[PDB]
Amino acid sequence: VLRDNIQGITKPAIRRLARRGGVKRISGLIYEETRGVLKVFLENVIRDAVTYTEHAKRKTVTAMDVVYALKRQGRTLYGFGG
Amino acid sequence: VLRDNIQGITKPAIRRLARRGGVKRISGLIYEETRGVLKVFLENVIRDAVTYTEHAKRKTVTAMDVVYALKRQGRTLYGFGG
Amino acid sequence: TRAKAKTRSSRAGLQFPVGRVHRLLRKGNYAERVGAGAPVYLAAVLEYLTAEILELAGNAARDNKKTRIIPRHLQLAVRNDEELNKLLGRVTIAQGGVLPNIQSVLLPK
Amino acid sequence: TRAKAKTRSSRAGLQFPVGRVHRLLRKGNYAERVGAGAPVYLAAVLEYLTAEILELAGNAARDNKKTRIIPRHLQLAVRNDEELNKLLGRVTIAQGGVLPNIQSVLLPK
Amino acid sequence: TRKESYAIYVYKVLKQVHPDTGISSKAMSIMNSFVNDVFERIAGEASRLAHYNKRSTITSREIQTAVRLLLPGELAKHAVSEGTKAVTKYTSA
Amino acid sequence: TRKESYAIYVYKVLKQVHPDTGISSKAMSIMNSFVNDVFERIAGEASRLAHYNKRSTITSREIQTAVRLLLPGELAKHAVSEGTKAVTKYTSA
Amino acid sequence: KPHRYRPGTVALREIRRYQKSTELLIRKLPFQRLVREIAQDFKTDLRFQSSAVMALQEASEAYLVALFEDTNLCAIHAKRVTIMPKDIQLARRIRGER
Amino acid sequence: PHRYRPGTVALREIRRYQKSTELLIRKLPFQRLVREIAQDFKTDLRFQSSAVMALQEASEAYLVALFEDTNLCAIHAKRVTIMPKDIQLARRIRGER
DNA sequence: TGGAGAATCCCGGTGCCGAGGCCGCTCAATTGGTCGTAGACAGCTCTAGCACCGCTTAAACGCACGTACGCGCTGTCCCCCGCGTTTTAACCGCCAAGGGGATTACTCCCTAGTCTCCAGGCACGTGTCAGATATATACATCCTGT
DNA sequence: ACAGGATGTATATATCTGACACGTGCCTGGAGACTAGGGAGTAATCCCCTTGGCGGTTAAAACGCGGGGGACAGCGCGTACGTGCGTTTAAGCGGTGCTAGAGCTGTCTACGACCAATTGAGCGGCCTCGGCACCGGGATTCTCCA
Repeated sequence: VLRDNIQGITKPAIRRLARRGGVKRISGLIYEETRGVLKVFLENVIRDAVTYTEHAKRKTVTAMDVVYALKRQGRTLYGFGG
Repeated sequence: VLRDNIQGITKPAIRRLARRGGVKRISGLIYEETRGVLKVFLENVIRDAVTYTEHAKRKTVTAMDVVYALKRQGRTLYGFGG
Repeated sequence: TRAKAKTRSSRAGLQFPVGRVHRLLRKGNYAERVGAGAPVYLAAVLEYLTAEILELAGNAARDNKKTRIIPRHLQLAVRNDEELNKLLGRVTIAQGGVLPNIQSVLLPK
Repeated sequence: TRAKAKTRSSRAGLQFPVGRVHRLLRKGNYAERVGAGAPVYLAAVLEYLTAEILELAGNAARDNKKTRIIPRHLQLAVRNDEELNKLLGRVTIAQGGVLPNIQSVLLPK
Repeated sequence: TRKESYAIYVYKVLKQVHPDTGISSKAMSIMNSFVNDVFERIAGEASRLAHYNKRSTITSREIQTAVRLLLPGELAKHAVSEGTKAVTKYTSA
Repeated sequence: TRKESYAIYVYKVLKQVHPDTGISSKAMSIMNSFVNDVFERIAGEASRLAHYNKRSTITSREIQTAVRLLLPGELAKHAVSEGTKAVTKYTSA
Repeated sequence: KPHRYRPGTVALREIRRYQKSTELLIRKLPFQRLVREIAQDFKTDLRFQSSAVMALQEASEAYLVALFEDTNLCAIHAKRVTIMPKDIQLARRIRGER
Repeated sequence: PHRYRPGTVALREIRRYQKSTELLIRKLPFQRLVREIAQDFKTDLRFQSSAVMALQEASEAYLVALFEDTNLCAIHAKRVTIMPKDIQLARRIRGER
C-alpha cells in the first residue's frame, strides 16, 4: 500500500515549469494549488484508461488505452503508436 | 445592392444585452468592438451554411443548413427541427 | 393457427419502442451485425433520462402556478441541477433566458 | 495472353497508394457503396499536405546546420506557420518544446 | 408524407410522472431533439468501441461500457441498473 | 506478423523535395499519426454529408465538399486544384 | 425641486427586469438586412426561409450575452466597475478565439 | 564578493529552459504517484513502460499552458507576481470550473 | 564613464551506435466477364417567398447638468531572491523468476434472409377551457430634510 | 438615527379567443415461423517482459541568512457618464398580387459488386559505415560598481 506521494512533486520542479512558461516572480502559495490541479487531471485521465483496459479482459494497461483516453477528451497526442 | 447596415445595431440594444449580462457601467468605446465581433461571428456561420446549401443544388437556404453549420462548430441548438 | 402477437416492449415492460430502435440501429452504418439485447438496454436508458428531466420540469412549472410546461421551465430545471448541467454543457435552448444573479460588489451600501 | 499490369497510381501519376486507400474505404463502415474516383482525390490531397509539411521542416533543419529531421524541427515548422497552426490547433507533439518569447514588461530598464 | 417522432412515448411518460399536467409544442420539439442527440452519441461511441477490439457485432457489453464512459456520477449507476433489470426481465419471458 | 504504415511514400516525397536529407524514427511515427488523423477526419465528414441527402454512395463531390469544409484559406484552394487535376489525368488513361 | 434618482438605481432595476424575461432584444428588419448584405458576397441571388433568420438571431444573442458575462468578470478582477475594451480582448484571448 | 541584482538569474533561466526540449520532473516519484492513484479504481494492476511516459508528457504540456495563461492574467492587473486568484480566474474563464 | 569578472560561444580530435541499403518470399492487388439496381432526366402541381401601400405610435435621437469614479503620486514594511553547507535519495548496472499476453484447432449456437398478415401509428376535424388583457387597490422602497 | 412624501409593484376580479386534447379511418411496417452458415467461445502451448533485490556514486534537494524592491493603503483633482425632457423617424401591422422554385412520379441505362486465376510489390531479417555526441582549450560579451 502506497500513501503520501503527492509531496514528491518538489518546488524546484514547479519553478522549472513556471520558467518554461515565462514567469519571473512567484508567490509562496502556488504549490498547493498546482498539486491539486495535477491530481484532478490525473484522476480524470486514469479512470477512462482503466475502463478501456477492463473492457478487453486484460490485467495490463497499454499505451493505446492512454492514447484513446486522451483523444476522447479533446487532447490528441502524437508519438506513441496510434 | 445593400450597404452600410452594420449601423442598424443601435446602442440601446447593446445596452439591453449588457443589462441581461449583468453589467452596471459601460464605457464609450464598447460599441465598435461589439459590432466587429458580431460581424466576424456571422461571416463564419454563414459561409458554412451557404456551402451546405450549394452541395444539394438548391437556391433557398433552409433552417436545417443553419442547424448543421452551428453543430459543426460545437454550438448545438434545440428548437428548430433537427 | 398462429398465436396472435405481442410487442417486445410489453415483454420488456417498457414504454419506448424496441422494433423502431432495432431498425434504426441496423440502418445507421455502425457495425456489420447487431445483437438481440442492445435495443432493450438503449430504450431503458432513454426512458430513464426522459423521466428525470420531465419530473424536474413539472416541479418547476407547478412552483410557478401554471398547468403547462414551456421552455423557460426546462431551462430552469436543467440549469439548477448539477449532473444535467454537466451533461448539457454546450447546448442552447431557444426562448430559455438566464438564471438571476448579481455580483455582491455592485450592490449598494 | 494478358496485358501485364499497371498500378492505378502510375495512371494517376501519384506516389501514394490507391488500392490500399480503396480497400480502407470499403471496410470502414462509411457507406454502402464507394465510387471509382474518390481514392484518387483523397490520395492527391494527402500527398499535397505531406509535401508542404516536409518542405517547411527541411528548411528549418538546414537552418539549424543539421542533415536529419527531429521532432523539434517539426514543432518549429508547424508553430511558425499560420494555416498549419490553425489546422493542428489541439494537438500535442512529443519532445517538441515551445517557441521563445518574453513579455516586454518584464525586460529590464 | 409520413414523418416520425417520439411524441406519444414522451406524453405517456409525462402522464406517468405528473398525472395532470400539459405541455406545449415547442417543449415537445426540444424533447425530440434531446432524445435524438443522446441516441446518436451512444451509438457512435459503441461503434468505435467495437472497432477497436476487431469485432463485427454490437452487444449489451458495448452499450454498458459506452454508458459508463458518457454519463457522469450517479446517472451512470442508475442507468446501468435499469438496463440490466430490463434485459433480465426480457430474457425470462 | 505483418504491420502496415506509410513510411515508404513519405520517404519518396522527402527525396523529391530535399534530395539529400534524412529523418529519424520518431519523426516518422509523428508523420504516420498525422496522415491517419487527416484521413479519418475527411472520411467521417464525407459519410455524414452523404447521409444527409439520402444517398448510398460516396463520390468525388462529397470529398471536394468535405475538403472545402475542413481546410482553411489557400490550403483548400490548392488541394482542390490538385485533386481535380489528378482525377482528370486518371480518367483520360 | 423635482424628483431625481441617484446614479446607479435605474441600472439595477433594469438588470432585474431584463434578467426576468425571455424575449429578443434586437429589431428584426435591420438584422435581416444585415444578414442578406453579408450573404451577398459568397453567392448572388439567394433566398431565405422565414425560420433561418430566427435561428441565426437566437444564436447570436446567446453568444453575445455569454461574452458580456465573461467581460464583467475580467473587469471586476482589476478593481473596477466600468468595462473597457481591454477586458473583451483578454476574455477572447484566454478563451482561445484569438 | 560578487552578487547579482534580483531578477537577472530568473531571465537567464527563462531563456535556458525555453531553448531545450527535455522533461523537468523526476521519474520514480511520478511513477509512484500514478500507481497510488490507480489503486482505487482496480487492485493488482500492471503497467507497460511507455504508458507512464505518455502520461508524463501530457501532464507537463498541460501545466505549461496553464502557467502561460496565469501569467497573462497576472499582468492584466498591473503586477509582476502570480497569485492563486490568477489561476482560479484562468480556470474559470476557460470553462473547467 | 572605465575595468574585473563571470558566462557564453567557437574550433578541432575520437568513437560508437543508429539509419540506409540489399535479398527472399508470400499474400494482396490486377485482369477479365456477368448482372441487377441506384440514380439521371423530363414533366407537372401547388406552396410560399418577394414587392407595394397606408396608418398609428413606440422607440431612437439630441441636449443640459452635476456627481461619482478612474488615475497619478507618496510612504512604510514585509516577503521573496541570491548564495554557501550539509544530507538524502535518484540513477546506473547486473541477476533471477514467473505471470500473462499471443497463437492454433474444433465445434456449436446465434444471426441474416424470406413469406404471410394484421394491428399500431399517422393525418384529418372539432370543441372547450387555460391563459392573455383591462382596472382598481394596497403594500414596499428611496431620498431629502430634521 | 427617523418622518414623510412620491413612485414603482404585487394582488384580486371580470371578458374573450385560439391552441391543445380527443375521436375516426386507413395502410404499411413489425411480428410469427422456418432454414443455412460462419463468428466467437474454449482448451492447450510458448516465451517475453514486468517485478523485485543489491551495491556504489554523484547530482539534486533542504536549510539558513541578509537585504532590497514591490505590493498595498491613503489623498486629491478633473472629466466623462448617468438621468430626464422635447422633437423626429422608421418599425410593425393589415391587406393585395404574382410567380419562381421545391417536391413528387415514371422510364431506362450504365456503373459498381462479385468471382476465378496470376504474379510482383512490400515486409522481415542482416550488415556496414558516418553523423553526431563528447571533451578540451581559447576568444567574445554582458553585468556591476567606483
